[PDB]
Amino acid sequence: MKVEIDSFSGAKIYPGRGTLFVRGDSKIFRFQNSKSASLFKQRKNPRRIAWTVLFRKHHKKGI
Amino acid sequence: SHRKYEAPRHGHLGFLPRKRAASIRARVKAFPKDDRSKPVALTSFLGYKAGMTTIVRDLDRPGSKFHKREVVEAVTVVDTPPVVVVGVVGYVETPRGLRSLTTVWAEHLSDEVKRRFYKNWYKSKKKAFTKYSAKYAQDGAGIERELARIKKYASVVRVLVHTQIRKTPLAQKKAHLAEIQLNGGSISEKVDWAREHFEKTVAVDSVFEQNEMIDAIAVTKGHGFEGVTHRWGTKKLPRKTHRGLRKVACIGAWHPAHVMWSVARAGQRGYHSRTSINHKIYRVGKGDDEANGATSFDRTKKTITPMGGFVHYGEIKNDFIMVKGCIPGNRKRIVTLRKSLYTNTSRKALEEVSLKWIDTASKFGKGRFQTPAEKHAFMGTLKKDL
Amino acid sequence: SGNGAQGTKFRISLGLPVGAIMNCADNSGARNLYIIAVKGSGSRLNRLPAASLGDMVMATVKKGKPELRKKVMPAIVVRQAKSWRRRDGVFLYFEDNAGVIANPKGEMKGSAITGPVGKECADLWPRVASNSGVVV
RNA sequence: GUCAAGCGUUCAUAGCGACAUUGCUUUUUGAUUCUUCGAUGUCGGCUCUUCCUAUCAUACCGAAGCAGAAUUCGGUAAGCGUUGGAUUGUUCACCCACUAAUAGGGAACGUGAGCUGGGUUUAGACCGUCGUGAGACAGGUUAGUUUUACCCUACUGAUGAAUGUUACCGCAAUAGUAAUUGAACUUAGUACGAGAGGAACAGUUCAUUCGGAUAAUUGGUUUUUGCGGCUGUCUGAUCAGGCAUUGCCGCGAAGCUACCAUCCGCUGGAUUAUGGCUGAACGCCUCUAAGUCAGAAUCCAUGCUAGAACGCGGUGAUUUCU
RNA sequence: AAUGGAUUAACGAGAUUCCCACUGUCCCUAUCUACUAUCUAGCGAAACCACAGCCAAGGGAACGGGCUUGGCAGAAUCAG
RNA sequence: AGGAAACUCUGGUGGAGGCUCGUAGCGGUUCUGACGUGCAAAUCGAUCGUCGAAUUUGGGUAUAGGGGCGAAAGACUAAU
Repeated sequence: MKVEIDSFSGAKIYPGRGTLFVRGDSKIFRFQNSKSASLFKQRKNPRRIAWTVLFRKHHKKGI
Repeated sequence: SHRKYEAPRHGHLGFLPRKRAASIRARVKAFPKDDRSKPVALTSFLGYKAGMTTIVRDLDRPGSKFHKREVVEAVTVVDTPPVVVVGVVGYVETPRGLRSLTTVWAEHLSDEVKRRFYKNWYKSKKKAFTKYSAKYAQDGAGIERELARIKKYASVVRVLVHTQIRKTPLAQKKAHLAEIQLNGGSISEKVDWAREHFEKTVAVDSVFEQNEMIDAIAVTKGHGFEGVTHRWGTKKLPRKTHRGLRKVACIGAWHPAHVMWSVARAGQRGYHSRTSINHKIYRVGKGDDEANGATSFDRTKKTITPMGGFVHYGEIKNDFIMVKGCIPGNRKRIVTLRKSLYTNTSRKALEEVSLKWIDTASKFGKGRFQTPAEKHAFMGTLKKDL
Repeated sequence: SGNGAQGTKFRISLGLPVGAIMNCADNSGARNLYIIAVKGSGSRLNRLPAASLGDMVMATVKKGKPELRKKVMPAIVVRQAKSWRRRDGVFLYFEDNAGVIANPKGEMKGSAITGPVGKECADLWPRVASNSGVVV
């Protein structure tokens, strides 16, 4: 087996836990949770969301 | 006049009456078929339903598409501390059925089981089985002959056992007590086996083994007085309807001028005895051991109890069971396990099972981490972590 | 499927009932597909037959070419938009639901496919695999 | 159903079966007017159960103008199932499509203190025809109040006196009962068939329908009024908060819940029809007469559900200065 | 064919058909909230009532709670 | 402003209509909702019609039973 990375939060997705999405352009996204999923459908930016790994690494926290 | 468009009986009538059980501990109606060629051993067990979780393994049915591929499966977990054998009774057979002629207990008893004899224990002399111990306190004064009576008679024997509700994390202190049939060897052997096992633990490593199909017998969760619509699966009547739509519209014809039993009706849902079968065991595991949650592939030392515990149960520090799928019964509840009655091979009951990974994540939410080590690793330190 | 069931199928959560209009993905001239029936469908009272991924169906064209329009035709689903569950527990869903015209045996009357499809359909209907760009 | 002129290449009976004839049913429609006019709520649909079989499909079988496939006839069989839609008030009909198959009927033409009120069936109104006219028309159209259960019974669930008391473990009378059908691969492009075409049993994986549980996962729900935010206004401003019939939004655990999710859904005997074994009557022969074998979705048990509250058993402890 | 005929823009809580959107009308139901029902304290009606209240078949005013023959029959009761 | 002229157009003002949206108000379509031994011998809710008038209304005043009144339903004429 393997573990993966939420498009939004960038989190380990242990098997089965979480949702998957396949846009018409064949981009396969994965979501650990409906929180991330709903934000994605809202077309939010994780780099702006604070608790996200992208914001974390863009503001240079936990270096 | 006839039914214009056909459709089947809503619900199942073998499972009637849909009424509250006689107990919080489902009766075991039937045990397997006794045979003598095997050794004396139990044919049932008792534990407490703890909860569910989810695992991973490699299927093997030669002809599927997930043959030799991974899957993920919902399992159910039971906490099965070893049951204390105390006593046995003897059943002689009549044209009026099996019938107990003797119940032999043991000398010494635990507060939990004689509490189960009592109701108001906190104000009690605790006077129970004292004169039984005084029938004991000698060599065999009035016990040896009961045993030999059971030998001379009693085609069937059932061993009395009780649980360790104090080993559980529960808050009851009132042990559960029950009988199990023995389906091995001869009758003298059964009784002397039990005599050896008076006041003695018995465990799941002895009663069961992996890849065994069993029956789960328990009482299904109570849902109160309920309408016909959830209780039977009847069509919700339409929007425009005076005086209720969560109903059955016609409940019978003019003639017979009575309500037929088969018609649906509101009333008790749940707290029902149920006996589900063909539940493959996937893992026995040990309280007196760590790494219960760790397969040969993971090898990350971790028990089965997730972060923050089982919801409404706690920990699994006793011997435990992981079985495929669901079972009748809710969390914190008793459960009566049972060997099968029939040598189902089917290339489904013989599918040998070896595991890969076991979700030990928090069910009190949407848990991302199986371990706080992993948690701190992913997160870094924290304000509280000085 | 039946006829063109190159093997079997595992159940898929059902989200395309009769009355559903779903996109057409192929190069056959169509724009939409009005589902009206399902093969291998169950027969229960006041239950709508529901299609799935891989389920061959009978459909109509409410929008498209006047050679295709006003006649039924077999069609096959490749996209669902309803979260179903594979044996690895992955809950997955597209954003749209679409299909492709076919013959009863399963060969696409159209020569190509425009977008992603489902691996189940790709494994069950080989001509779709032939005309597939991307699979999942 | 009887009979059988004829059809069926030839041949009455594989299958049909005119002319003639004997019966059955009450699901039509008449006929009658026994009950009912100090009122039995009146079509259909929806819902929901149950029953019959004159069996559409499924199980096992027999016959064929049955090579195979497909089909037709017939038997035990009502166990199990018999759809979604278009138009119509519709019953009915006709079409579309799936289907294993889309069989017919009964229960006060089941069912209105269960719905609805399209239709019919008051009063308003329009047309046509009839009528001098008021007015008439199972002729057409439109609009038109659908009441009460708190009683008894039945039903579902739920308690419960009395058995010397109380607690625990059990038995199991009786009643109920459930699992259903299809596809795909393989057998095998084999058998069979001149060719055309084209099987089957076993085996495997899957699904349909129904059921019984469960809530790890996903989804839903959210008064956790838990976190954050938003508008208006009030609290001098801030901080923090009230009101806005739960103010609104996003997230949202727990719990409940979903063929929208998951898991499970037993094997032995006696039998029918049918085919048979030995076997006479009838010195042969014959499945039958005595005896006897296998045999089905049947029947009964296994199993499962409740446990007789007036069915029973085993066991423990049984009150003192009362 | 002013017992008015044929059209007719605009208007219509008018009758009717179709398309777009929308949707728990529906597939197929689920969940939540307040008020009830529920239990309590207190208050406290009514309709209705031959007598009362278990089934089957029979016959009978041709569809019985009672009669006949059978089946059965175990205090008092709560919610629905 | 244009145009040969005939005369045509443009921007503004202005504030008409048995116009329109829509509150109060007068009403009463639909829900064939609630209630239907009611709060009520005709109401409650939401949705709706209309809202400067052929408007709504108080008070006085006239018309009385085979008579009256009626933008006409055999409607109203003190729950008739």
